[PDB]
Amino acid sequence: QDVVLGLYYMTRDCVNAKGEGMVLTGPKEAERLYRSGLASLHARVKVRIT
Amino acid sequence: GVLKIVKVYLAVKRRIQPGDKMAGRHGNKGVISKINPIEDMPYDENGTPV
Amino acid sequence: VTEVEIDGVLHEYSTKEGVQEDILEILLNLKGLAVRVQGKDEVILTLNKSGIGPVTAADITHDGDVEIVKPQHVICHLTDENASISMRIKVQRGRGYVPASTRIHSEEDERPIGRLLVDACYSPVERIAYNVEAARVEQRTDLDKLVIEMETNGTIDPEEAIRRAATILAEQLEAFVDLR
Amino acid sequence: ATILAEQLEAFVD
Amino acid sequence: TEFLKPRLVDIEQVSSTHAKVTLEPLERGFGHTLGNALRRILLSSMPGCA
Amino acid sequence: MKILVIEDDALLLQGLILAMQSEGYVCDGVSTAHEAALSLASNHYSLIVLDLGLPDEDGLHFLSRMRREKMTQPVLILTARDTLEDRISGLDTGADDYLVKPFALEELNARIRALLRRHNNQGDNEISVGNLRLNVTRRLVWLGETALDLTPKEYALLSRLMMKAGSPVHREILYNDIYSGDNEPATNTLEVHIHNLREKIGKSRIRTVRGFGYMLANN
Amino acid sequence: MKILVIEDDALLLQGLILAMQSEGYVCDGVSTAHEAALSLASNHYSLIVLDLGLPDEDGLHFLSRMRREKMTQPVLILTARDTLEDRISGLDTGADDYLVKPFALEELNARIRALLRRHNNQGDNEISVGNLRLNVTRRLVWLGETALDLTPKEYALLSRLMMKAGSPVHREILYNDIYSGDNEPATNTLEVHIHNLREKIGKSRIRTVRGFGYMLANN
Amino acid sequence: KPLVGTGMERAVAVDSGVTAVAKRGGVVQYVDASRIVIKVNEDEMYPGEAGIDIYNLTKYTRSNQNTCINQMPCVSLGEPVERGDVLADGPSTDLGELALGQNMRVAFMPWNGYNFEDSILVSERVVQEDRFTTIHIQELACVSRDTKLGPEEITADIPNVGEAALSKLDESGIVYIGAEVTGGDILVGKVTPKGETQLTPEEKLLRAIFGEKASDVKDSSLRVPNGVSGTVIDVQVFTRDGVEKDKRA
Amino acid sequence: AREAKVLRMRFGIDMNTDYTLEEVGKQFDVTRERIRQIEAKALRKLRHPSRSEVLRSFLDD
Repeated sequence: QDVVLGLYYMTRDCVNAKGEGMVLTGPKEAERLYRSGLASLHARVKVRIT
Repeated sequence: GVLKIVKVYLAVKRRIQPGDKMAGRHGNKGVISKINPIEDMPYDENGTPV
Repeated sequence: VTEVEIDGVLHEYSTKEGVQEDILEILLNLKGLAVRVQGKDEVILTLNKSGIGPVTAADITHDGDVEIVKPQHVICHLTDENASISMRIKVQRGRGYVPASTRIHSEEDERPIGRLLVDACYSPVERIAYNVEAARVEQRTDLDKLVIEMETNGTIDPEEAIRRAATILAEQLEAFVDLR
Repeated sequence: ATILAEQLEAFVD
Repeated sequence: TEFLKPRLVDIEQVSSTHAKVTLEPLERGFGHTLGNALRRILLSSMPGCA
Repeated sequence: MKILVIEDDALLLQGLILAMQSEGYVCDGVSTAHEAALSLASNHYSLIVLDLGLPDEDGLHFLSRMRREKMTQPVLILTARDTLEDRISGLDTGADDYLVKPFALEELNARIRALLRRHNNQGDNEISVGNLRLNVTRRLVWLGETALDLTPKEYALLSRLMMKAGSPVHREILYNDIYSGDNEPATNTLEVHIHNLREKIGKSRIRTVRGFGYMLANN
Repeated sequence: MKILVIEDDALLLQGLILAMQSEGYVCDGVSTAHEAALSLASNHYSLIVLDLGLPDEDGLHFLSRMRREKMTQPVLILTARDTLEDRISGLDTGADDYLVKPFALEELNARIRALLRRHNNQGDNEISVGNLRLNVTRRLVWLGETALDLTPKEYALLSRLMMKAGSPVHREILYNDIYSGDNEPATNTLEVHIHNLREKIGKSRIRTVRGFGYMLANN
Repeated sequence: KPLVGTGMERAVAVDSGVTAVAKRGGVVQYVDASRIVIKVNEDEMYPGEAGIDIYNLTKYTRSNQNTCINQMPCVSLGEPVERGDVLADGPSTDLGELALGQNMRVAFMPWNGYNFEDSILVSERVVQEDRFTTIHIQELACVSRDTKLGPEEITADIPNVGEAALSKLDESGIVYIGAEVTGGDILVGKVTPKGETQLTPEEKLLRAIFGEKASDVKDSSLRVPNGVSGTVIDVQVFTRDGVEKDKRA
Repeated sequence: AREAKVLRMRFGIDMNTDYTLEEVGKQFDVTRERIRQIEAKALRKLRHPSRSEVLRSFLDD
């Protein structure tokens, strides 16, 4: 119940938020951007994934 | 068959710990899970914790 | 304050004649005693008062190097003209919160029946907040400034508190600087 | 660690 | 009053550039202080050429 | 505690008097063995201090005299004599502890405490019911004047009965106390032993609570 | 009078043991204070030469534990700690006499003699029971006015009986008192020793109390 | 007090009789931790009597549930009082209003899984301030009974126990008042007569080697139940009418 | 061997019954108190601390 609300809050999205449409080189700098406070947890973005 | 009786009266002083059930007036029970250090509580803008 | 000892009182669940509070309320009034011990590491104060009126912390017979920063902190109340309270308050120095049970479990020494055991909340800092405003420098406009608002019992000087905190942090970071 | 140490050195005394 | 100086126990080099550093024991509530202060500095202030 | 101070020097006399009085000991500081003997014959003393370099006769003579009338009290011999042969001489003469001049005060007060605690704390327990006394530590029974003579088994019974003065002792307790750890013959061994004891302490002193053993009457 | 000397250094131990055995006391030696406590538990000792340089825990706690365990035996300290405060501390802990190294053997023996006398012989140097007169310090026994040739063992037995005048002493107490812990025989010896003591003194003095040892008669 | 109540707390507190309500008006004459002497007004005073009401507050006393029924004066010396005014709080009242618990800063938010499924995450400033600390008085009883082997005795001398445990018992074998005891400590020394204990040949050899025959008296002393600490605050001794009272009685 | 055997038969450690002094005296064919002496010797040396330390501890349980 708490874990599912955490997953739902993190894997969601918004119209226009911090870091709207930048490209990231993978998941690791997605985490770096979120922690740095440069991009919001849920903001639409292009990321390369393998 | 009883010659004399001695009654001794201890007085324990019990403190909060993980497991002690607490509740409120609105039917919301709860079993205390962690005695969280003061510096880790979420704190307000004037540094007063919760 | 770590231990208290009142005359003719065996345990804290009792009372005294002429005293408006129970010995438990006296111990709770003593926990919040804000003293500053200059030189030593453990001192023993003495309080003696008789007569109608409030027994405040200004009535502790002061050692030379013991300062009570709030001398209006009402210890107790005496309601009888023949009443008298005499008590020997042990003040220690330490950090953190050490409950009495932890001590008595760590102490195998048998104290006399009559030495009441107060819980110890050593740490002087009560509340602390901070704001990161923007500083003014001739060219660097991206510099900040940190304003730390401390609220204390009056026993630690703010500058010395920050010096101790910076010292603790630097001592701890030595493991990472000189790594393995 | 060397960065934080240096900032705190300025105010450790 | 020298507090608790820890002992670096594990240097798990998983790769040539990825590591796990385990460091115990610290005074209660210092794991977060040190970990977060480091994490912040490493993320947002280390110098490099890019 | 009562102190007999014997020394020649006036200043030293004053010093010791002051010291022990401040420690809370009644002091009688004099110089001559004649006065000392008079005081001993008048007042009961606990500890007695003596110097061998005494003006009249000699310290050892006074000591030996005290030995003769059996003055078995601690004699802290405070002297100037230093020869080890002299020290042995003093000790076997009857001296208990030896402090040469000069000494430190606390040393002397410590020795004093030790000696006093030694000669005291020597009590003997006594269970006296009516006219029957039992010096338990001494295994010595006294019916009035004549010290009663009892067999091993009979003494044990009397012991238990007097310890529980007036309390009916269940016959099982005695029956086990007699045969401590051994089996018991199926005969009325306890009864006949009680018979013999009754005759010694005066017939009809131990009662017989039918079923529930025996009881030594307090009166 | 068996003396327990618990001193660590082996050479010193053997020297002290031979000293006592020459004096007349049989004595056993122990090094580890744990073994000291066990030996003191099983047997009955009379004097303790306590050494503070123990390899297990310093003697002073051993003193405190035994004194809480109600050890009335005198303790003579043989140690090197000459600090005045420490000497006093030992005395107050329960050290009856305090001997500082470098000591003298004859001095040690004299101190012990004094201690033994004050505790058991109630301070007196002469036991007077009828025509028997015993100088314990001089090791001399006088039947009437003549002197007697007494073997070590018989002397020990007679000493013990006379000190506890009138009161019967346990068989085991005697057996320990004449027989060092190490050399314990397999057959009837205490009885033969008492027989020869009674032959050299007269059958009247030493009365026999079956089960509980022997008794010197005062009346 | 509850910061938000329904106004019904005053009634539930005054009508339970857990507090001390004034019988008649007047001006407080003497307040103490254990009695309030109030001097009645002139008109409220019946003609023949002195006009002094004495309330003897009941200090720390066990409840049915092993909690603490304690009363605390809530007045001050020499201050007026009217009929019905609360003079002494009860176990769980505060100036006359019921107060079953305490109010504190709650924030509604999840915390790293420490509030999952009704769990509560409580700060440590709440434990330091001893604000949910409760006193639990407890009763322990030791009865001395007449057995077929003889009366049982309450005495200090207990076999197979050193002076360590007996340090807290007084001479008659009953703990001092004020003695801080912990689980396992002896509270009264009771020993029963014991009979022939059929031991095994090996115990026979053991007791015949070290020469140590066990006493004929077994110990049944009352001791603090395990896991419990506390402070002996009261000892009561009851004796028949016809049995000599021991020293502490 | 002899001490152990007589000691066992006397108290009964791991033995059928607890043969009394008379019985065990019969067993070794000695009609005297040699057995009593022997038992005294044995009991004596099992109090010697160096010989019995572990055993002494159970007593004061």
